[PDB]
Amino acid sequence: SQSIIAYTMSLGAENSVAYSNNSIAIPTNFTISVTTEILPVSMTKTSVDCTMYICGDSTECSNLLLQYGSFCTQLNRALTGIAVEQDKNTQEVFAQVKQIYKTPPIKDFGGFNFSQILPDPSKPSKRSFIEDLLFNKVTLADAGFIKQYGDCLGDIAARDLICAQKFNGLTVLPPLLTDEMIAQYTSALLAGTITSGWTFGAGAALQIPFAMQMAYRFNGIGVTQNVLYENQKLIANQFNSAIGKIQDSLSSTASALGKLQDVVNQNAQALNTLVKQLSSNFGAISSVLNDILSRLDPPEAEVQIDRLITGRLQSLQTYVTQQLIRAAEIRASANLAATKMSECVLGQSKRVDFCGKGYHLMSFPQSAPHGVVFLHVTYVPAQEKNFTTAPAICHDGKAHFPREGVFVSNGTHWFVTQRNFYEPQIITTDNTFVSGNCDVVIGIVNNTVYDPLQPELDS
Amino acid sequence: KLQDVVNQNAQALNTLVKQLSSNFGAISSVLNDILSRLDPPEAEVQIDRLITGRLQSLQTYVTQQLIRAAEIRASANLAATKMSECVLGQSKRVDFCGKGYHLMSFPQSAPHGVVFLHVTYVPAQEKNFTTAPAICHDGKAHFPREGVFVSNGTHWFVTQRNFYEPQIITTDNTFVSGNCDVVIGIVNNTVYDPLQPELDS
Amino acid sequence: NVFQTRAGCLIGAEHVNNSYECDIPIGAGICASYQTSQSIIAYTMSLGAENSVAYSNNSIAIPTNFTISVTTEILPVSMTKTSV
Ligand SMILES: *[C@@H]1O[C@H](CO)[C@@H](O[C@@H]2O[C@H](CO)[C@@H](O)[C@H](O)[C@H]2NC(C)=O)[C@H](O)[C@H]1NC(C)=O
Ligand SMILES: *[C@@H]1O[C@H](CO)[C@@H](O[C@@H]2O[C@H](CO)[C@@H](O)[C@H](O)[C@H]2NC(C)=O)[C@H](O)[C@H]1NC(C)=O
Ligand SMILES: *[C@@H]1O[C@H](CO)[C@@H](O[C@@H]2O[C@H](CO)[C@@H](O)[C@H](O)[C@H]2NC(C)=O)[C@H](O)[C@H]1NC(C)=O
Ligand SMILES: *[C@@H]1O[C@H](CO)[C@@H](O[C@@H]2O[C@H](CO)[C@@H](O)[C@H](O)[C@H]2NC(C)=O)[C@H](O)[C@H]1NC(C)=O
Ligand SMILES: *[C@@H]1O[C@H](CO)[C@@H](O[C@@H]2O[C@H](CO)[C@@H](O)[C@H](O)[C@H]2NC(C)=O)[C@H](O)[C@H]1NC(C)=O
Ligand SMILES: *[C@@H]1O[C@H](CO)[C@@H](O[C@@H]2O[C@H](CO)[C@@H](O)[C@H](O)[C@H]2NC(C)=O)[C@H](O)[C@H]1NC(C)=O
Ligand SMILES: *[C@@H]1O[C@H](CO)[C@@H](O)[C@H](O)[C@H]1NC(C)=O
Ligand SMILES: *[C@@H]1O[C@H](CO)[C@@H](O)[C@H](O)[C@H]1NC(C)=O
Ligand SMILES: *[C@@H]1O[C@H](CO)[C@@H](O)[C@H](O)[C@H]1NC(C)=O
Ligand SMILES: *[C@@H]1O[C@H](CO)[C@@H](O)[C@H](O)[C@H]1NC(C)=O
Ligand SMILES: *[C@@H]1O[C@H](CO)[C@@H](O)[C@H](O)[C@H]1NC(C)=O
Repeated sequence: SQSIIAYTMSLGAENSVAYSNNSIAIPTNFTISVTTEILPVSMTKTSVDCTMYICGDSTECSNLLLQYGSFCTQLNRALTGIAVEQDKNTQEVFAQVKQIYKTPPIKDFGGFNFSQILPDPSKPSKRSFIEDLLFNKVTLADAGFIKQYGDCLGDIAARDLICAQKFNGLTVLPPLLTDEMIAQYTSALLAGTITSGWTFGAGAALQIPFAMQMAYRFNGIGVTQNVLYENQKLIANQFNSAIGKIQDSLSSTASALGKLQDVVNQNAQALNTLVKQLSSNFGAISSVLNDILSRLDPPEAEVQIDRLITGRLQSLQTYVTQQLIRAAEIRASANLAATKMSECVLGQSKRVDFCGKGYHLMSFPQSAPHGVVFLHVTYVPAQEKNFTTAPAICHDGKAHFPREGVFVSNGTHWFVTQRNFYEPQIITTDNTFVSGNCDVVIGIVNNTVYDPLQPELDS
Repeated sequence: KLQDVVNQNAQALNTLVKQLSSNFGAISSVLNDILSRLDPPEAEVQIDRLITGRLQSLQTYVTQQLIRAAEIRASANLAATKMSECVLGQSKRVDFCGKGYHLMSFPQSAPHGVVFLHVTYVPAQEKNFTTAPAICHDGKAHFPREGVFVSNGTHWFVTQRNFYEPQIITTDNTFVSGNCDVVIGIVNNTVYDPLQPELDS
Repeated sequence: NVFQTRAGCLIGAEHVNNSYECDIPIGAGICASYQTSQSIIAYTMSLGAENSVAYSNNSIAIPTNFTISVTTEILPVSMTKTSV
């Protein structure tokens, strides 16, 4: 009884924010959420042989293609320009630092578990458990870029894509940086983020306790660092559970990496299509170059072969154009990944939703096939409560404004607390500064401002 | 990087001139050789092969330029962003102006581009310092308003993170939050009170 | 002088254990250079000098001195305007 249904697309659950001049909502509790953002860095490096692709194993045809001249050279000049920048895209993202950092053998992070994001020497290539998942959820070509001629010759796999591309002159150039090395760049960038904080991107790596690192990344998002060490046991548990949810997200759902799988698919589809382009007749009597040479004289073959050359060359010009446009898209995502490597992983991004939803703390790079996966640690307010608020306070007749934080009331007494976490404090002259009077500020209320020096005068 | 902009633009124009020596399947690449030999009926067959190739050559060049212009525009939008956020302002973005904490940037005109001179704050000489998250004076945890807690092996000092300027730990430097039964790694240290000597008078 | 790399069989380059900065990029983590009796050498690309950060709960490194570094970043703005 299942059928196709047609519905108006929902915009999401509608939420009505209750708004009033005297109301504010401050989170009393929060959650540490690790969000997975996945960006393509590099794309498949392809070197096409345009003498081989157009004229297969043919002297008569190749002599005709040489009349076309620079066409074969200018296509490879653009494909090489891609192959160079794809190694440059990977160079700009994964290596921002000259030094390779490693975590010390003794691990005390303050409860934070990083064994999932840290490399595992047990594997043949040193990689994190997540980078092992990232490599297993993206299907690539055969292991290694060396495919023997006898492997294709001795056994012909029925409809084998990679051999057929190579016998047509389509070669996949290996990236300059192996996945084993990329895992060691992400390891160096992660080991510096863990041990040295954000200081390793602006200079020499300066070790700081990861607790103090968390404390000073709360000062960046506007949360007083005292919130950390009170919740440190919880913040480490909320974080370690969030990393544990990255496993269940990657392992169960294999479509999270589809952005990077699309990079492999489009590169394979474009090469596979380029092989299918050879079955087109181009207006010639046959698409086969050997059928024309075995039938028509060179005068009658040149007419037919030049139709094949023009089409097979335009097919390469189409492919190279598809690659240059796609390489500009991958480079834009690589420049974005290189920006999210610097400003997000290496530093702490003040940019809202640049590292994803929530106030960002630090990001963890993870090597993925033809790309990078940033694990973004974000500060998300969890439990909130409405609180009667006021812009200022009238004590002696002078308006008091918070140096940091807001004025809130629980219905009886007015308290001062920071915006992004609820930590009610007695309103004092150290918390609030004196500006102007009470005849101006709109919504101002009357409240006693405690003076820490007042009890000292009682003695 | 800017020489490549001049080279690729010159190479693409120079290649486009070399594109004219291609026969395109026609008997000759020269347009005057065909007109001086074949009748218009036999020339149109040969010339249309040259036109189709020379036009596809321009369509190839224009495509190379549109793709390259989109790359230069992306670098120009990046340069216009580094002109505003870096030169005109002070970039909080890490390694957006280059390595080091950025102060100001100096634009310099270069051929077909711009050269930003980025003034960055780079920590030079560093020293290990025994640190603690908080301090126990009367039994209430003290946290720095700005900076860190450090020790030279005897006395605990408070100083900012990005430069070493040790200061006596005081109630003006540190704020009172919570107690000492929670914070992990907290130590015991006396927090000086600037008001305390005023009560001695 | 025949050597096997991860990118493929490499003939004419000598295998050198010393990992240096990448000079002529090859692929599959291999780079080449022309050095010393001078011949082409084939070496595994070095990732940079390995630095081990000493890390502990009770340790921090604060710079006592600093340097003002002016770095030169060079970006293309405009390209040659061509009217064909
Ligand atoms: C981080 O979490 C992992 C996974 O829970 C911990 O590794 C486990 O260690 C226990 C023994 O303590 C083993 O019984 C499990 O089989 C291990 N699991 C895996 C997948 O390796 C690791 O010890 C934790 N690290 C810290 C510092 O807490
Ligand atoms: C704030 O929320 C966190 C959960 O995000 C609470 O921590 C959980 O508390 C429940 C009930 O005690 C436990 O069963 C969970 O195991 C805790 N999880 C973690 C990560 O520790 C925390 O107690 C809440 N705090 C307040 C003050 O409400
Ligand atoms: C709102 O907060 C104020 C201040 O914490 C509460 O007033 C205090 O109530 C406790 C008893 O629960 C007394 O011991 C304190 O002495 C009171 N304040 C002072 C300064 O003496 C008030 O009860 C709270 N109201 C609500 C509805 O929670
Ligand atoms: C806060 O206190 C001020 C001062 O007592 C209040 O302003 C007075 O309001 C009354 C009654 O209308 C007048 O007779 C006075 O002339 C006002 N005095 C001043 C100094 O302005 C103000 O109304 C109080 N606000 C609240 C919300 O209690
Ligand atoms: C660490 O710093 C403290 C404080 O500066 C040093 O203690 C002082 O030592 C000087 C002599 O060098 C005395 O005149 C001061 O009176 C001491 N402090 C106070 C508050 O009296 C301590 O010697 C330093 N330790 C090291 C190893 O450098
Ligand atoms: C800092 O001072 C506190 C308080 O004197 C110390 O805590 C005491 O530890 C002793 C010895 O085990 C106990 O008998 C007390 O019950 C503790 N008192 C309190 C108030 O907790 C603490 O050990 C000191 N820390 C350091 C590093 O010296
Ligand atoms: C502000 O809030 C008060 C209640 O506290 C309400 O009576 C008033 O209408 C609101 N608007 C103005 C004008 O302040
Ligand atoms: C705050 O007021 C709004 C008014 O709609 C209400 O929905 C909300 O539940 C209140 N606060 C909480 C935390 O319930
Ligand atoms: C700090 O300790 C590390 C431990 O390896 C040491 O290498 C370093 O030299 C020490 N500090 C300085 C400035 O020497
Ligand atoms: C280089 O490494 C190989 C393999 O371990 C070894 O056989 C050779 O002796 C080494 N040469 C040098 C110069 O150490
Ligand atoms: C913290 O540092 C102390 C030395 O100051 C060390 O004994 C302890 O093992 C470290 N780890 C913990 C659990 O604090």
